[PDB]
Parts: sequence; structure tokens; C-alpha cells
Amino acid sequence: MKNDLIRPNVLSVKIISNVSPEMAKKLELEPHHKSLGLITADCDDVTYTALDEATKAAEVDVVYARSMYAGAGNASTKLAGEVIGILAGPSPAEVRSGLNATLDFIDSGVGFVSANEDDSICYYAQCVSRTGSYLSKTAGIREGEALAYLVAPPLEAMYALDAALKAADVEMCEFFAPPTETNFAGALLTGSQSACKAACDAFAEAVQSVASNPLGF
Amino acid sequence: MKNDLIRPNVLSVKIISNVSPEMAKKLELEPHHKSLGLITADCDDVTYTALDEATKAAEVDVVYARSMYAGAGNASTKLAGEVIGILAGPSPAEVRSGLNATLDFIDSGVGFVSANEDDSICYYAQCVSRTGSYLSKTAGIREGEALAYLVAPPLEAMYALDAALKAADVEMCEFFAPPTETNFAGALLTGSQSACKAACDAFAEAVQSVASNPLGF
Amino acid sequence: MKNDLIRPNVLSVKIISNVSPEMAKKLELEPHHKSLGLITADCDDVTYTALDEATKAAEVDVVYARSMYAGAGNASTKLAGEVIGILAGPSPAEVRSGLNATLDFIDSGVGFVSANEDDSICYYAQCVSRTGSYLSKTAGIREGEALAYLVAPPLEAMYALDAALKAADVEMCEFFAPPTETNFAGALLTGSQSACKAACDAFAEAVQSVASNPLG
Ligand code: B12
Ligand code: NA
Repeated sequence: MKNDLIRPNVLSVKIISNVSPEMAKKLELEPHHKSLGLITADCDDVTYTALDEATKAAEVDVVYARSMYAGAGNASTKLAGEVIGILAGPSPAEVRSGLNATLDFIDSGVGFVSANEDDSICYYAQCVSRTGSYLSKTAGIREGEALAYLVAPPLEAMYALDAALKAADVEMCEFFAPPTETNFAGALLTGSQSACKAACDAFAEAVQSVASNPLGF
Repeated sequence: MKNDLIRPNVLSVKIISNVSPEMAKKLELEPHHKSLGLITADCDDVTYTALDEATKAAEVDVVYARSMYAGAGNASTKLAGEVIGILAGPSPAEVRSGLNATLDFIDSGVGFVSANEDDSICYYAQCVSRTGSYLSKTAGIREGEALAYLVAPPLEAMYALDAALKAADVEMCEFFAPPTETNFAGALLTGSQSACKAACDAFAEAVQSVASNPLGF
Repeated sequence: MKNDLIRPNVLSVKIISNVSPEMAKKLELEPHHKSLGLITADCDDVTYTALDEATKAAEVDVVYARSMYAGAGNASTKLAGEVIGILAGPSPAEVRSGLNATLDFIDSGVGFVSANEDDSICYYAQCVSRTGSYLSKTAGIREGEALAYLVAPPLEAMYALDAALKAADVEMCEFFAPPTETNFAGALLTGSQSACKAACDAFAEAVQSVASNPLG
């Protein structure tokens, strides 16, 4: 149903202690990165936000984060979901803390929102009031600055991004050119906290407008 | 059933009348691109051909055109389909003219053709007599020159491209190495309008030949 | 159920006896490559292993080898599967010999193994005791040297790879960073024949451990 919250789900979580030198080399780990926290979920962008949140809550870095082709609905195995994230830290304790902070955020109430009756169209419009070390890097902005995290299907995203850019004083920092691996699109926008929030609102409304009138132009 | 035309479908269309400066920068639009025309459909190569036809009928450029991973049958949302196209033009009126030309072409009888009983194998063998600005650029040929637009699943495409090249007086312009995002493959071949038609016929026959005998060397 | 062999299947095979120069150029064929052997199947890594076996059986080279997005289960057409491979040789006879070695290997009993009751988790832990020209080049090792060919879903793969590297004296040759086109991951590890086998065993064990306790 419209405006329903699509609940994201963690599918698998694992810890590597004393990561082997070979794997550390290929993941380009730092010298202090001795432990890894692995996580997969059925929603990549919520997970990406949760991972960034973890870097604030613990002494961990996001060293690896990638989405799966064609999304979670097209997963061929149980634990693949549509995202894998890897946190790196100095110890299993810190990594566990990072994963816990990640899990807490994923179940915090954030998520994609339905734009129609059968939830065949959904979107993400999340204001990050204070970015951690991951999403700030990704956006090419200063750590601690705010972001509007906007995601929707390709056409809806392009249409809604333009509405968001017009609704407030925000800069497009990173463009998720369609298709992402999951066949979505969108962007990270930056500005004041209230400006980012203003962008999120305009984005949500614009997506809903397209959903209710796909062929009208 | 074999030789049945598979009807392509448009899923969504929208017009942005005054693109924001931020969006124009990420799409690398020219200063004279003021309006955008967005379109999604369940068949990418038909849409690409339609978008190219639009550049001939109106003052519009194809500034964006991408396929979705794993094709329309695997779409996770209602309007994603397997392609997004973006026309850029001087005004909403001119963009609408371009979009109308696009929609007319998609509904003109072109499309993928079934190669077997249950339509589990299909191919695209379209002769573009006079390329617009988009496919000509993509093929690296002059606007107004002819193309054989040939697409099939990976093995069929490789087998049938070879047959088309031998059967007709054409040359290779652009190779769609398997897999495309939709897990197809093919090529754009150029030559006389007659030669391109001959390439299409030989391509189609060769794909059907593989469908009827997939395991025979 | 668990430990069941997931049977791999060839979907299509064709020979191009005399490849056109236009296609030869685009595939970057060697000047002596005149014939192509095309093959598709519903399991990419088995086919890659099989194609390597072909290079030992006939005068053929692997000139093309790609996986399909989202795997065989999401194929939109009958013969696409999740892999296309292309052998190139000086004659149709060499390609035929190559393709037949490929077919026989795929049907030899090799394949992904199931990790749980509904086979919703599977993995590949193949010990290649004697690499041909294809996987040897890909791994950056000498032809004839052994490989551990390890593949599993993203998290299982990363976890099991670490276990494998610790379980035996092996070096990482190529990393299949998640996702591959099929949304899998893994690596090629090298070492002695026994060292690679131990890595396969540790990998398989580690994947099954995750399957039976994913969240924990
Ligand atoms: C077919 C072929 C072969 C066949 C020849 C036998 C046969 N009947 O099939 C085989 C597979 C044996 C072969 C081998 C080699 N060849 Co050869 N071969 C070709 C090819 C594809 C076509 C020859 C042809 O039809 N020529 C045209 C017709 C009109 O002439 P022809 O006189 O009847 O052809 C004869 C000679 O070309 C000859 N031959 C073939 N290769 C070579 C190489 C050398 C150095 C010499 C002296 C003769 C020779 O055998 C042909 C008999 O049909 C060409 C590339 C091309 N598209 O032209 C390469 C080509 C001639 N080969 C080449 C090479 C490098 C080799 C090898 C060194 C490959 C290797 N093993 O490392 C060896 C040479 C030693 C040997 N003969 O085993 C190069 C030669 C360039 C140079 N450096 O002078 C070419 C030009 C390929 C390239 N790199 O572009 N070859
Ligand atoms: Na699917």
C-alpha cells in the first residue's frame, strides 16, 4: 500500500578475526585492520546508510560495499540479498560493535517507501544529518556534513531529482546513473540539514506523482 | 509461436521543462539543452532505434540511453522496464515532438521476433535505412547512412553475426559483446540499404537455425 | 539436500569452420585462429574449468569467456544460460576435439555442491590438479600447476576464502570480487596438489558452516 514502509532485512552476519595477509592485500586493508565484519541484506542503500552510521558508533571503516545485479528479488542464493558490506577494525570487539550499530540502524525504521497500492514502485529519501567516514567519502564532501540520500527507479529518480534540486539550495555531490546494479538510480545531495530535508520531501512527492501518472506528459 | 512479432511496450514518459543546472552538469548537457524527455520501455533495442528516429523528426539529442540488468522480465519495479532514454531539446514543445516520434516508432510494427514455438528464443533484425544522429554516432558512421541492427542471445548472436557478414555486403561498426546488460549480444553493421536488409535476413535465418538445432556442431 | 551435486548442463554448442575476418578482428583472434567453437551452459565456473580442460586435449585457445548477469535462474532466453565460451583453433577438427573435451568434462561429475536442505546455498570447491593454458594464464601460473577453484555467494565466499588461506600453504592468484555477473564470488588459489585440496576442503566446510548458521 502507498506510503507503507518496506522493511529491510539482514540476511547474514559473520566475523573474521586475524584476517589472512592475502585477503588483507586484496581488500587493501590498513595495517591496523586485523578484523572484518561481514554483512548482507536485501536492501543496499539502507545498508550503505547503516554502514556509514557504524563508522560513527565504532572504530571501524567501510572497506568494501557493493550491490548485487538485478536486486534482492532476483537473488539466486539465500544469503546474497542485494548488498555485501565489510567493516574493518582493530579487533573482534570493535567489529561486533560496528555490526551491532549497523544492525540497529537497519531496524531503526528507515527504509524504502511504497508509492502505490501493490508496492511495485518504491523510493528512498533519507536525510543524513551528520555523515560518517563512508558516505562523506562517497559524496566527496567533508565528514560531518549533511546529505539527502535519494533513490528511486530510473525515470522516477531522474524526474524526482530535478524536483528535489529545485525545492531547496542543494548540490548534487554524487549521481547514481541508471542503472545501479539493482536497476535503480538517484543521488547524494548536500546542503543544510533543513535544505536536505526539503529535498527529501520534494523527491518523495515527485516519485509519487509519477507513480500515479506514469504516462501523462 | 515461431516468427511471431513480440510487441514492445512503453512504460513511462515524462518531460522536464527547465532542467536544473546541477542535473545538466551531471548529464553533461550542452548549454542549449533546456528541456528533457524521459522514457522507459520493456524493450531496449527497439527504444534505441525509436530514439534515433526522433533525432530525425525533431531538434532533440539522445543524451542518455542505458539498459537494465537481466532484462524487463526481471524488473523489480513497475516502470523500470529494461531501458531508460533521455532526449534533450531547446523547449518542452520540441521535446514533446521528439517523444511523439519515438512513441510512433515503437508502435510502428518493429520488434523482436520469436525463433521457436514457446518464444523462449528471440532476435532483433532491424534495417535502419537512414540513421539519425544517435545510432550514426554510436556506429561511427555518417548520419543518413544505413545500418543492420542485429541482436540475439549470446551464442546465437555470435553464430548469426558471422552468417550475416558472409551473406551480405556489410561491415562491422559496433560490437555488442555478450553480455549486454540484458544478457543479449549483437552488432551494428553498415552498407547499402539492400546489403543491410540481406544481413538482417541471414541473421534471422541463422538464429532460427540454432534454435532448431542448439547442440549440433 | 546438503552435499548434493548440482548438475551442470550444456545448453548449446556450435562450430564456425571458417570465421569471417570481421568477427576475427573484434574477438582479437590470433592470425592462425580460423575456426571457433561456441558453447553455453547453465553453470559458468564448471564451464570455465571445462574450457581449460579443452586446451589440454586439442590445439585450441580460450578467446572468449563471460558470465551472464544474475545467473542461469534469471535467464530470459533458452540458450543464454549464465555463460558463453569460445574456443579458437586452426581447424574445425581441432575445435571439435576441443568442444568434445569440454562437453565430457562438464558431464564428468563436476559441479557446485549444495550447502543446505533446499539447495538455496551452493558452492564450488574444485581442485584443478593440472591447469591448461586458460586457467594457468588467468591465475598467472605455469601450465600444469595446480589450482584451488573456490566459488560461493558473497559473504560465504569471503568467510570461506579466509578459512581456506589459513588451512593450507596456498597463494591467491585471482580474486573474484563480489559480485561477479552471477552475484557470486571467490578466488583461484595455487600451491601443491595436496595444498590446493586442503583449501578446497576448508572452503567447503566454511561455506556449510555459514549456511547452517547465517546470522548467529
Ligand atoms: C595456414 C598458416 C599456417 C599453417 C601452414 C600449413 C597449412 N597448409 O595450413 C601452419 C599452422 C603450419 C603455420 C605455421 C606457422 N606459421 Co603460419 N600462417 C598461416 C596463415 C593463417 C595462412 C597461410 C596462407 O594461406 N598464406 C597465403 C597462401 C596464398 O600462401 P601459401 O604459400 O600457400 O601459404 C603457405 C605459407 O604461408 C606457409 N607458412 C605458414 N606459416 C608460416 C610461417 C613462416 C615463417 C613461413 C616461412 C611459412 C609459413 O604455409 C602455407 C601453406 O598453406 C598465415 C596468415 C595469413 N592470413 O596469411 C600465417 C603466417 C604465415 N604464419 C606465421 C607464423 C608466425 C607461423 C609459425 C611461426 C607459427 C608458430 N608455430 O609459432 C609457424 C611456422 C612453422 C611451421 N610451418 O610450423 C606468420 C608469419 C610471419 C613471419 N614472421 O614471417 C603469419 C603471416 C601469421 C601472422 N603472424 O600474421 N602457419
Ligand atoms: Na527473476
